[PDB]
Amino acid sequence: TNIQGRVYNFLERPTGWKCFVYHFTVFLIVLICLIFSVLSTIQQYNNLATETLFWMEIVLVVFFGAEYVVRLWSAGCRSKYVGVWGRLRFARKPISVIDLIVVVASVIVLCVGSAIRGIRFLQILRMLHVDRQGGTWRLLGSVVFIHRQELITTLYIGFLGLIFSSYFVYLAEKDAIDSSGEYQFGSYADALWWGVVTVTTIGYGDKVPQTWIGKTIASCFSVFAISFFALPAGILGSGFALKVQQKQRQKHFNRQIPAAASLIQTAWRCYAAENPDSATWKIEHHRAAIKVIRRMQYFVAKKKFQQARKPYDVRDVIEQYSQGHLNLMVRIKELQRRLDQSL
Amino acid sequence: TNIQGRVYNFLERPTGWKCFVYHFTVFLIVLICLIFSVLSTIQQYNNLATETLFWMEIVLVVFFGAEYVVRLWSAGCRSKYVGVWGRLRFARKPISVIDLIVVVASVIVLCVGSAIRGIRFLQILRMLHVDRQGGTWRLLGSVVFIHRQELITTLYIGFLGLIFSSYFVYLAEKDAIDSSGEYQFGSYADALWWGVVTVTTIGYGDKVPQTWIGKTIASCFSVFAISFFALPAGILGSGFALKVQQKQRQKHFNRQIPAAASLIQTAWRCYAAENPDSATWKIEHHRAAIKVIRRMQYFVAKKKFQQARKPYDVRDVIEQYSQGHLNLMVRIKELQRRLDQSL
Amino acid sequence: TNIQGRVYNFLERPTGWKCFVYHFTVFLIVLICLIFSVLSTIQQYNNLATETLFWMEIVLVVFFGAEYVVRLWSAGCRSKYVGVWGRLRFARKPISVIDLIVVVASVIVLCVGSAIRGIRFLQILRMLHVDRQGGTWRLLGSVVFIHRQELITTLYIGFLGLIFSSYFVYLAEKDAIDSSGEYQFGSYADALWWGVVTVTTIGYGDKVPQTWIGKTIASCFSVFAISFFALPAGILGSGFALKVQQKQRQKHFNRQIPAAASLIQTAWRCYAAENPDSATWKIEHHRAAIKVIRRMQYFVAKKKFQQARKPYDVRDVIEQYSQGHLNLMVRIKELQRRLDQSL
Amino acid sequence: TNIQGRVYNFLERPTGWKCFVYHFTVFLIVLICLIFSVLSTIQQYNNLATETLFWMEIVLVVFFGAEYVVRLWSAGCRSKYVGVWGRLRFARKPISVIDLIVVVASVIVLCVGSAIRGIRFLQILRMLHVDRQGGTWRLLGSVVFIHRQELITTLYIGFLGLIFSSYFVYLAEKDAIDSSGEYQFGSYADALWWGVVTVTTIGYGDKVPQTWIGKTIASCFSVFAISFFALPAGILGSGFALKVQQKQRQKHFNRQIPAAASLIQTAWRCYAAENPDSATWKIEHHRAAIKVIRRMQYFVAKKKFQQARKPYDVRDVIEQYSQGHLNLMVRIKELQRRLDQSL
Amino acid sequence: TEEQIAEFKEAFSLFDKDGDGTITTKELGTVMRSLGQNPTEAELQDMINEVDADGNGTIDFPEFLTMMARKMKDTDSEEEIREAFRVFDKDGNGYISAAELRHVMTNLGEKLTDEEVDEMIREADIDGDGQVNYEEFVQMM
Amino acid sequence: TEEQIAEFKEAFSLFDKDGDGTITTKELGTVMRSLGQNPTEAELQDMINEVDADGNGTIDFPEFLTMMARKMKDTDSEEEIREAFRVFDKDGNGYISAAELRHVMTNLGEKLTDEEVDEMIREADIDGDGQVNYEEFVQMM
Amino acid sequence: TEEQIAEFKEAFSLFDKDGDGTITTKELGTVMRSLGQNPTEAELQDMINEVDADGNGTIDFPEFLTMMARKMKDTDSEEEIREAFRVFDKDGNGYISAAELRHVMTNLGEKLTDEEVDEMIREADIDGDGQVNYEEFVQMM
Amino acid sequence: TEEQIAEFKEAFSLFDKDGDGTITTKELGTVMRSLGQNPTEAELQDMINEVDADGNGTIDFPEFLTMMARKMKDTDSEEEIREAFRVFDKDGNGYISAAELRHVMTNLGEKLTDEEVDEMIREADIDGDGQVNYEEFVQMM
Ligand SMILES: [Ca+2]
Ligand SMILES: [Ca+2]
Ligand SMILES: [Ca+2]
Ligand SMILES: [Ca+2]
Ligand SMILES: [Ca+2]
Ligand SMILES: [Ca+2]
Ligand SMILES: [Ca+2]
Ligand SMILES: [Ca+2]
Ligand SMILES: [Ca+2]
Ligand SMILES: [Ca+2]
Ligand SMILES: [Ca+2]
Ligand SMILES: [Ca+2]
Repeated sequence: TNIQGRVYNFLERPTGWKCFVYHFTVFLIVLICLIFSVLSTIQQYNNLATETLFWMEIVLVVFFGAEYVVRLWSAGCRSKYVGVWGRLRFARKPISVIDLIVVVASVIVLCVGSAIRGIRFLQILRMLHVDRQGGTWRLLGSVVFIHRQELITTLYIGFLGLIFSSYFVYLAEKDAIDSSGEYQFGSYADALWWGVVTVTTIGYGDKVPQTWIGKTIASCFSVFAISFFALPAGILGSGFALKVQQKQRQKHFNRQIPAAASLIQTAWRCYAAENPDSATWKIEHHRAAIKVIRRMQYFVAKKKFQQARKPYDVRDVIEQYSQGHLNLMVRIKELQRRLDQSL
Repeated sequence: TNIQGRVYNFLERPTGWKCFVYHFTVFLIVLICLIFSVLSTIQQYNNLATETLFWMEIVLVVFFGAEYVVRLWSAGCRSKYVGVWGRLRFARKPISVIDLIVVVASVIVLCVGSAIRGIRFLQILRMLHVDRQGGTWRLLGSVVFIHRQELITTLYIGFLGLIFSSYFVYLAEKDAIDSSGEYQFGSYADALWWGVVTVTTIGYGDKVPQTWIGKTIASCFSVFAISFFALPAGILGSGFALKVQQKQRQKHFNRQIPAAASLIQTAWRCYAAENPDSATWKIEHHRAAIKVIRRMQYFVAKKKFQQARKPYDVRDVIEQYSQGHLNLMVRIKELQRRLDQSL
Repeated sequence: TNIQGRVYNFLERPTGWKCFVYHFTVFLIVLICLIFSVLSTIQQYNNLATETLFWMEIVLVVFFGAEYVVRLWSAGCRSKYVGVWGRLRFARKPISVIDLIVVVASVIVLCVGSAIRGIRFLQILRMLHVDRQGGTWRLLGSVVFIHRQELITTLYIGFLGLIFSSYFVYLAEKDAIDSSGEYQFGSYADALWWGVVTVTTIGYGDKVPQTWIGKTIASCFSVFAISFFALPAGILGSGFALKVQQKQRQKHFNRQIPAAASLIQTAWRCYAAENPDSATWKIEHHRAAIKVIRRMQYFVAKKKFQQARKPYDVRDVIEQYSQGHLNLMVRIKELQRRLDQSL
Repeated sequence: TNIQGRVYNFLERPTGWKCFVYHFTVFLIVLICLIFSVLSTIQQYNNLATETLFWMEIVLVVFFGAEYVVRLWSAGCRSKYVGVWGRLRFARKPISVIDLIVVVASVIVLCVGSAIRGIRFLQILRMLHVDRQGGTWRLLGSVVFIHRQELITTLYIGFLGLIFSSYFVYLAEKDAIDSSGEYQFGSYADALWWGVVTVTTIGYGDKVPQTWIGKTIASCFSVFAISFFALPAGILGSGFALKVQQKQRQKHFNRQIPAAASLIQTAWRCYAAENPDSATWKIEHHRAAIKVIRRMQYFVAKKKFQQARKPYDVRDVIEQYSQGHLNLMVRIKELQRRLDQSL
Repeated sequence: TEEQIAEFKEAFSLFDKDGDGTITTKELGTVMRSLGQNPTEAELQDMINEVDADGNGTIDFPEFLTMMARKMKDTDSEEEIREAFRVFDKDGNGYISAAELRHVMTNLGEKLTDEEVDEMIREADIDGDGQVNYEEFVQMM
Repeated sequence: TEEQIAEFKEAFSLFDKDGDGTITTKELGTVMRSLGQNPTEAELQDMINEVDADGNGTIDFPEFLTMMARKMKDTDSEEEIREAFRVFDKDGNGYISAAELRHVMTNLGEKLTDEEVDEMIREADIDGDGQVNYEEFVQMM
Repeated sequence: TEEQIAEFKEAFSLFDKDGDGTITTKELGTVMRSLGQNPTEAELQDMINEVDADGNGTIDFPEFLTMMARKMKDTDSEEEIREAFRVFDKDGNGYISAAELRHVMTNLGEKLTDEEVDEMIREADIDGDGQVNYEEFVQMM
Repeated sequence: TEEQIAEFKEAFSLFDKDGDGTITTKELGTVMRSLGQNPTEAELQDMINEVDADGNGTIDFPEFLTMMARKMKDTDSEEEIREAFRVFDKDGNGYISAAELRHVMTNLGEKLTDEEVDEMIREADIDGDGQVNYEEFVQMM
């Protein structure tokens, strides 16, 4: 029966309407819980909310436990996760682990209990549940990896600038007391903090350079530093845009098939090659040659598969042209030979 | 007579000089009204302005009503909106609906009346009138749709970060009273607000982390969060730029024509196919075959049309090359055959 | 003699080393003057600086006048600016006009005179002198024009959002007095100002929403608005980057030549066509046909020239391929014919 | 023996695991030192830390000296740096110079000595040590160079705007005293500072325009200025992204080889050409012709090498097509000739 | 759908020209010739490509079935047709000149015969006015 | 414009080489041959493409009319010509060497005959100086 | 590795068809013909390209050695294979229909003989169920 | 430079093969044949393209002069050569194996004769060690 598979689909990797709705509902519930927690946190609505939380939180945790159990049960759909070991492996995955932590911690809290310190934290953690299959994070991670060389540089140089600016401001404004009667840059730590604020472009204004020289230095070292700090946001965005554009001009999925098949076949052939008295030895020196040829074919096949996987590009076009052109040339040569042969 | 059509053009979807001028004038008037409303809102210029507003606002509403009526009348230009039902359908469109709401509400206000609470709101709403045909919003929407996968992710992760940061700051600065004699982070709500401010990079400075640990955490969790929050602005901008670039290398409109015609013809043929004793049955098994062929042709045609619609791309180039190359090969083969045949 | 031309080159459109140095010096001088003006503006260094300004400013103005005169003299290098009318036309150009305004105004100030109100303004204006030939502004303008459709939209929607947010905040925080004992949102104008600040992400913190509802609304309407306001900076940057990239893959200048020549020739031919007894009538119905042919050629030539001017693109490649392919096909056909003819 | 080379690799330009670890450790140490310095700077932890610094700092400096010595020794691996002169040249490089400055300065400080003013500065400088081979800075520099034309413009126009805005605000708010009883815009310098803050989007809020006119002007001149100031961050990011994309579609390294070899050979041939009785004169007028031919070949070769170095592009594709097409045409012509010849 | 599938199978068999049950371009060409249209090889290739699920230059039976499955008068399909119509429609309205339409049918694209065009016109213009409502026509289709 | 249209029609008819009223490339080629220029097929194709409104490899009468319509001495057109002139103009001024110009006319692009070049020179250089004002020439044109 | 290198050298020598010690495409083609596969020139070119270190249309001995060096059952290689398998696997699981697999082997790509396919099936499906675990198979390989 | 220019003119005249004073590819090919290298048409085209200032498939005398003008041992040129050398240099140093260099000269690119290679080696390696300093060589050049 296909029921387990269906269940798995519903729970993890869902494109279903009903499934989507369910997920949305869950998210909403989580949000509501968070809101309630927040309300409890402020003193004016503490006595009324605690009881409600006690009533609801336990139920929520039970529900989540049930869901987890169901998910575990459903793992058998995927052949990667079969038996006990497979299930353990599945559990090992990050989101699942997080969920487990949330549930067990919640249970512990309940046992301890209607005040609770860690419950708030658990609630916060819970919001991470909805990003199933790591589809949110993974993309971002990939993008970061792609643009790491530049991003890292930006982080570094900017950081250095910030440090330097902080130092300079400390040097400037050590002696200068504020109008309110308190030293703004007593410690270097304070200066550093100020610098961080400035580069961030938050501009709290708890600390501001008092001396004219200090002001001048801030003016000098701000703009560049600001630009540097803004860079990551920009660059990442650009990368994302580029990725989207690339996606927009992807190959069709049908073109990947034959190449893949070929690759598989070549792999099989290679495998056979080791086995001396196999069926694939159909159609010593000769054998050796054949092995080499098979390996070559496999290599070709892999390359082809990779190409298929990738999006369309100028290089691909060039390759295609080359392939065409050589063939045409060969044909022409053959024709010429035929002509010569006749005469 | 073409007068209705002309009127429609003037009102909605105008590229005319006069029309443009009219629109500009309208916009200016709206702006002036808004300014007047603002002035009225402050106490120093309330008594002098009310009378003026009364005099003018009614006139404005009348004008708008007239315009609406004219627009409704003009709907008959478009065959999508014919008769009463067509007009109703037209009205259903968002901008029109908004306009209707504005006018009726204004009328109601006048009836009630020279003070008015909702009039200010109506004025604000009015500014939306100028973006006719949804040309402003639609583009933006499209761009968002294109870059949703990444944008959504950015919104999510950033939000999560913000939440976490807020929580950490609350944990840090619960006990710590300010220098002014008031707890900055009494509630978790306050902390959340602070976090929101910080990520936004507004930096009001009504609340600032007092504890050193708190400051450290802010420093840690700011930069990344800031970057994340800036991402949408960046990414969207990049997308827009890319779109513009694409537009810059668009196909000529004449190339779309023939393909479109072909598509139309194929559709007609397909339609005919069902009708047994039609004129298109010119030039049982055979009939069936013909049907299939027609369907195939239609499919081809659709694809061609789509290609024509799209901008120039490497894939298109590759396709073109393939088409050329195959033809050339065929020709060569024919030549070869001829040569062989002769001998 | 080529001296006038040389002078022109030195003054306007310079790539010279010496010229560059001169320009830099001028810029430095301007900066120094500005600094002096600033110093004068503050009360502590007013009495000492005025005399210096009087001494220097007159000299500076004289120098600038001399420069202007020289530039005017040099206009004769360019055939666009010949005689008196040509010179007048040259003067009409914006930068020149600005310079003239600066000089005459300065003279007027001197005549009036050692205090001066407009001198500060003149100094500020002066800084614009260095951007000669409009090379700075023009590029920017072009970019804006290219990305106007989206930029405008962003400006509009964002503005609308800002307005709405302001209104909502006014509605929220009308009654709520601050802790200092003053109404933050007394007028709608104040609210609007606050909104503007928030969207800008300056965050002065002179006004902050006091009510919880107000805070909530700010939280809601901030992020999106912030993103919208950041968009122009992003989008423009992206556009600039794209332009740079395009420039990086430009055609060689030698490829433009022949096409240009062809275009010129075709134009000349067309011109001749009208003149009945000309030399170009070498090699009634026939004449008419020839005219048509010439026009066609001209049209072709123009297109070719345009293509040459543009950077490399996929469309160009496709065109090239088509051109090649047709030729090849023709050749093949000819060969086939020859073969047939022989037999 | 290859030991020197290995040492060099370990120290400078390392891709090793162990080397990486070492570098990380060094970085961590530096960070720790910086932290300690910061702690010392604040008054509460001055007496306890000084002794520790004295103990550690000397050791650190010794270590760095040793490292420097080792690096100097290892220079002999590279043939660019051989002997004493080579070593001197190596030392001349910026990072090395910086390191030298750090060490000598530290030594001087120690000699002077346990208070130290310059030690803090030295610590700050030290953080720059880790960016070995200039791999961080160089990329950034390159990007800046690529996008200078636009970046410079943005810097200029934005600056101008800032100046103008400042002036206008000064004009507005000269007479207007604040609510606290102090003139916010007493000097033009103050106004300028405010403007700088506003454009940066820090928004300290120490100074805010008091007059309504001033506020209006700020509103007007903010948004555009803000956008301009954000531009560099955006544009640079975009450039970086583009670079990354380009890198992603690079040529294979094997394709560069043959071209390079050819270039080398051509250079050698050219060199030989001058020497009359050389071995390369194998296979007066004739000699002259040969020289010319060799030069031509060299020129071709250089171009080819350059092409190989560059990434894949549409121009390259077009070139390839042209090359193919001409060859094909030639072949066809030959065939035709043969056919004609036979008959 | 059993009957339908049987019919489809029958059709495929008659098309196939062989026991392999795998339609090459050559077979298709032969079929076309039998009708008497006389198509270009490129055209044939194009026709097969759209059909082909696997994308291997040969129409599988499953592929054939799939193509049959996706029905006309689906909303997505209609939009394209509407766009095409718009491309030929001056005055930015749901209206085109009947004569003009006829001309276009005769000339541009895969040429349509005079009789066929007449029939089309009759189908479309119920009213005597030449300004024909293309949207309505599309809906009908 | 009735007379003009009639003239155009007449011209078209003489060009056409057939009763179809649809100019192929072949017809154009024939016409060219009759004159005696002997053009390449690619060139012919290029010529037709610019003209063609529908973009279907055949010049319609409306297309022909359209091409006739867009007149020279329009400002947009002039700019291109000016740019072209600049491309050949050293010293970044509205001035080029007469001899150099002549040489360019003789050699580069669609070659111009000696007599024609002489005529052009005469038209341009009213003054005896070889430094000819190209902008002025363009304006005159 | 001395023995291995000797073996490789021997293999190369038998392949080479000449004393030059530089494998052209022609030699490879000849070798293929001797086996009797009868490959296309393009295919041969492709085969050489992957091998070639210098990228000069000729397989050097060092190049050959390099190709031999990079071993299968490296993790990177495995991933590609897994991806390929997934491409053919419906229901987004580590499971594919045995019959379907067989069909694919017979038809798509570099066709595999019936006997070979049978052997493959035997190797893969230890259990009697047709839903074969491709991941396991890959691991085994 | 008068003498130099005269020499260049003489050279051009001997190359030209005609009174036109405009070098086609054909002339170049003829010249090459006279030497006896026997080059490909594509190669010839490439050679002319680099030279050609106007970019019109014909080398003008001015173009020729221009090519002569730009001298070797300019710093920009040197960098490219250095890069090329690096491309073949293992161990990321200013050092390459002499034997390896010789091999590369013999095999890759525009093949260099044995004697020539020997000469090159002699020029480069003053010292008896095979690890030759390429930077030094480049500087010398
Ligand atoms: Ca068959
Ligand atoms: Ca198929
Ligand atoms: Ca009708
Ligand atoms: Ca005709
Ligand atoms: Ca046409
Ligand atoms: Ca003259
Ligand atoms: Ca061999
Ligand atoms: Ca090789
Ligand atoms: Ca099994
Ligand atoms: Ca000649
Ligand atoms: Ca030339
Ligand atoms: Ca040596």
